[PDB]
Amino acid sequence: MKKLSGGIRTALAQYRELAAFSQFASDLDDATRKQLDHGQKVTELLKQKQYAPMSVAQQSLVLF
Amino acid sequence: MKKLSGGIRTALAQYRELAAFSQFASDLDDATRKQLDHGQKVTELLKQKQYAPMSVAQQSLVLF
Amino acid sequence: QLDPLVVGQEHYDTARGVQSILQRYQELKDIIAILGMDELSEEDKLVVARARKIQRFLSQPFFVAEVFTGSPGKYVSLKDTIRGFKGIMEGEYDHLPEQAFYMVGSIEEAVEKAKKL
Amino acid sequence: QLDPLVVGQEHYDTARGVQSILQRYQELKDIIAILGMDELSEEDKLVVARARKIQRFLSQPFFVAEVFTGSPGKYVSLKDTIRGFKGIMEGEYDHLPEQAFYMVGSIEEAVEKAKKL
Amino acid sequence: IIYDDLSKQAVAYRQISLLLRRPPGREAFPGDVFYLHSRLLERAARVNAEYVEAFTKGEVKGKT
Amino acid sequence: AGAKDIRSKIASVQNTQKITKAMEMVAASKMRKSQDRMAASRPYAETMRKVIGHLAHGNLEYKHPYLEDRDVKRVGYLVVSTDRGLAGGLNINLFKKLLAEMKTWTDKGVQADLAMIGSKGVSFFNSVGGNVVAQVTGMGDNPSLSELIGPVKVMLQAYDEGRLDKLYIVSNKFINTMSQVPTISQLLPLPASDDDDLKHKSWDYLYEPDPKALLDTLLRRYVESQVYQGVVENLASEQAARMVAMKAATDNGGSLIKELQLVYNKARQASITQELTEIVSGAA
Amino acid sequence: TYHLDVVSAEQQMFSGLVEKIQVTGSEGELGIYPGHAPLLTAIKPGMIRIVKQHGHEEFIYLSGGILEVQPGNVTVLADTAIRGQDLDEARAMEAKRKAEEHISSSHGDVDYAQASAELAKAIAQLRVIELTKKAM
Repeated sequence: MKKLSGGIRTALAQYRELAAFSQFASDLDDATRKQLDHGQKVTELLKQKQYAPMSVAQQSLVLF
Repeated sequence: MKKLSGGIRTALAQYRELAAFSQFASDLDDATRKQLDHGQKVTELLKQKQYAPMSVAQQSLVLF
Repeated sequence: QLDPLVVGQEHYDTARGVQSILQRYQELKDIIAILGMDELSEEDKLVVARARKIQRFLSQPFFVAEVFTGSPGKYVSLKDTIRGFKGIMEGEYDHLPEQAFYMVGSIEEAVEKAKKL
Repeated sequence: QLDPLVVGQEHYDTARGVQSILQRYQELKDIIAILGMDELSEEDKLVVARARKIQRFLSQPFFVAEVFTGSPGKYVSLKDTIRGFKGIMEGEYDHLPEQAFYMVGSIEEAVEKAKKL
Repeated sequence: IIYDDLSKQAVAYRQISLLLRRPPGREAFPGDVFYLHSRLLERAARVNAEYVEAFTKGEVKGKT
Repeated sequence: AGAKDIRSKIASVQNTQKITKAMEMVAASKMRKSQDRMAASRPYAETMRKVIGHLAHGNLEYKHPYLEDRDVKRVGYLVVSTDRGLAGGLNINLFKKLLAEMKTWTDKGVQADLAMIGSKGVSFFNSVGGNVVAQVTGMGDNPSLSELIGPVKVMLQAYDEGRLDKLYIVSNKFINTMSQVPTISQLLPLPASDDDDLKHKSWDYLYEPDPKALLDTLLRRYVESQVYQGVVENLASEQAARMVAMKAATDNGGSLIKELQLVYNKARQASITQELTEIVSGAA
Repeated sequence: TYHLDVVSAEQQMFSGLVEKIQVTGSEGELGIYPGHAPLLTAIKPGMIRIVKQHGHEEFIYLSGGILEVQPGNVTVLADTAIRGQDLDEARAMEAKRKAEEHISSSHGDVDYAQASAELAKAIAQLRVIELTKKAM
């Protein structure tokens, strides 16, 4: 988990400030288009149902 | 008065909802510009001098 | 209690759809104010008209308020509520005027009121 | 004592117009502070200019404050001040600079000080 | 261990304190509200193998 | 007052600072796109001006009206303005310069006529009472030559109809990202180019049908091209000015957060003190 | 081969080397081979044929323009819309009507229209300058 996840946290902080910038900006540079469209996938991946915990194998596979 | 005052609440309510734009009023559209300039007139209408009270006929006439 | 496991997916999806349409109309209000309405897409003008209808339809005449306005009250069952909102959000009633939905109680009384307007 | 029935309609009306201008100027200070003075409507810049001129003209040199500033004192009569403020408000001194009004007596001394910058 | 609300323990301590007349402090919480949570959460610790062996009088030796 | 109202106000000023930072970045990208669309305009006007030079001052010359002066009885101005605010002083410097020169000309007793590009100038010169004879508005950041044909057609028609004696374009010049300057420059009658007739003898054209008919359309297309270039430069200048103005506004908001926080801290302390004293001094 | 440009007031449309081109000149069909003597003509709206070197025929649609041929170069100054006293006059009459009856179109910038409104709402009734004792 330390290996597969060291990047996630800063990626999401920066994605969540960028996605704020984007409300006022259409006409986005494609290099930041990539960043928004990736951050959005990963944000969608981390939401989870209430009483369904995951073993570290199932989390590491998904994060991979 | 109950019949006629019912339109003043709405005039001033839409005005309070649009009042934030008064300082950029030049850029506004003519659709909302008319509401913004109607609220100001019905506000200027409610001003009144001291010791000069109005009978209900005069108030109804002006609010009409 | 507003989650699917208790209210069923029908009620839950209707509620979240209504909240989403109203939340979008909040966004579009401030473009309508500046650019005027004709700068909206053909779809966005549709969100606007449906959000305004949905926003009228949430009002209702109470039996105890009759003393204030003389209008008779209406009691609306939950089936009628879900059916009416779910119809409005699907374009079933795109041909009625907005005021047809104001203080109208049940959805079947909106079609009656549209004939008289 | 500030009633039309006590000071007359013209004194009262001048005072109320001065309060109105200075208040409208207070309301603009936050937008002026954030966005700068160039975003103002073309007539709000005029309100700001007349408000600052009125703020200056409210100043006066006292006879007891000679020790502090050297400049000699002035005595201004009421007839002579409502005239000056009515003038500044009606726009008939818009061509003078602000500093022409700071620490003078009646309005004539401002019209003079402008010659000497 | 999960303390469901240490927020509603601070409130209960404030109650049971003011009723003993003890002088309050910032936001009317008692003087030592910091000490209340401090001496609680400082029991959550990892304890090395010699403390375990000494406390348990030698019955457990390898563990932490 | 009271710590809560000030904390709300601080929240709203932080939000304002976010918004103006976003607008700065948006204008900073649109500026590069605008100054690219500006560079794509040069070739057409440059080669058409070389052709006009050949037909005008080469080994032969023609008596076309647009090329030689006459008595100035009235002047036309083509005014370019932004369609959007928050650009700072851009529009007003220009309008003041224009008003000064229009005053000069009206002192000599010659009227002036205005054709407007952009809605800000339209509203301004309506409120000031100038003579606006034609207009186009709402181009935004998609200026197109097909929409400029109207007003320049009006002004050219009125020129060759003898009702104008000189024609100007007033617009900003995107000198550098930190500096733009309003310029009023003449485009009729045609400015004397830095060109020499000596080079012309090398060759001449086979005119089809004949040069007198071609030169007319060349000059009309050239004037249109220059009005278009002025519009695109004014647009790039608008983007740059909005960028720098939003920079200034974001710094002004940041420097105000730090005043509101002093106020907030003072009110926080005052409320703690008052409350704790009202408790301890009520006991016993 | 020779070097051809097709350009407009707004944007370029072609650049590169060519063998021949065929153009429906204003006074008649016309075709340019290398070394063609200097020439200058208007052209009618319609297609023009480029044959790029190696013989790759191409078509471009021009709404009009002017053709200039030189010793080495040739350049086509296209224009972006059909031109003529018939249509330019309608454009001009509309440009007058909109100044006589003060018709202002909205710009298209939805991004600016949103940011401006959020800024107007955030900056409203802020009263900050009464609160911090900033003299002003």
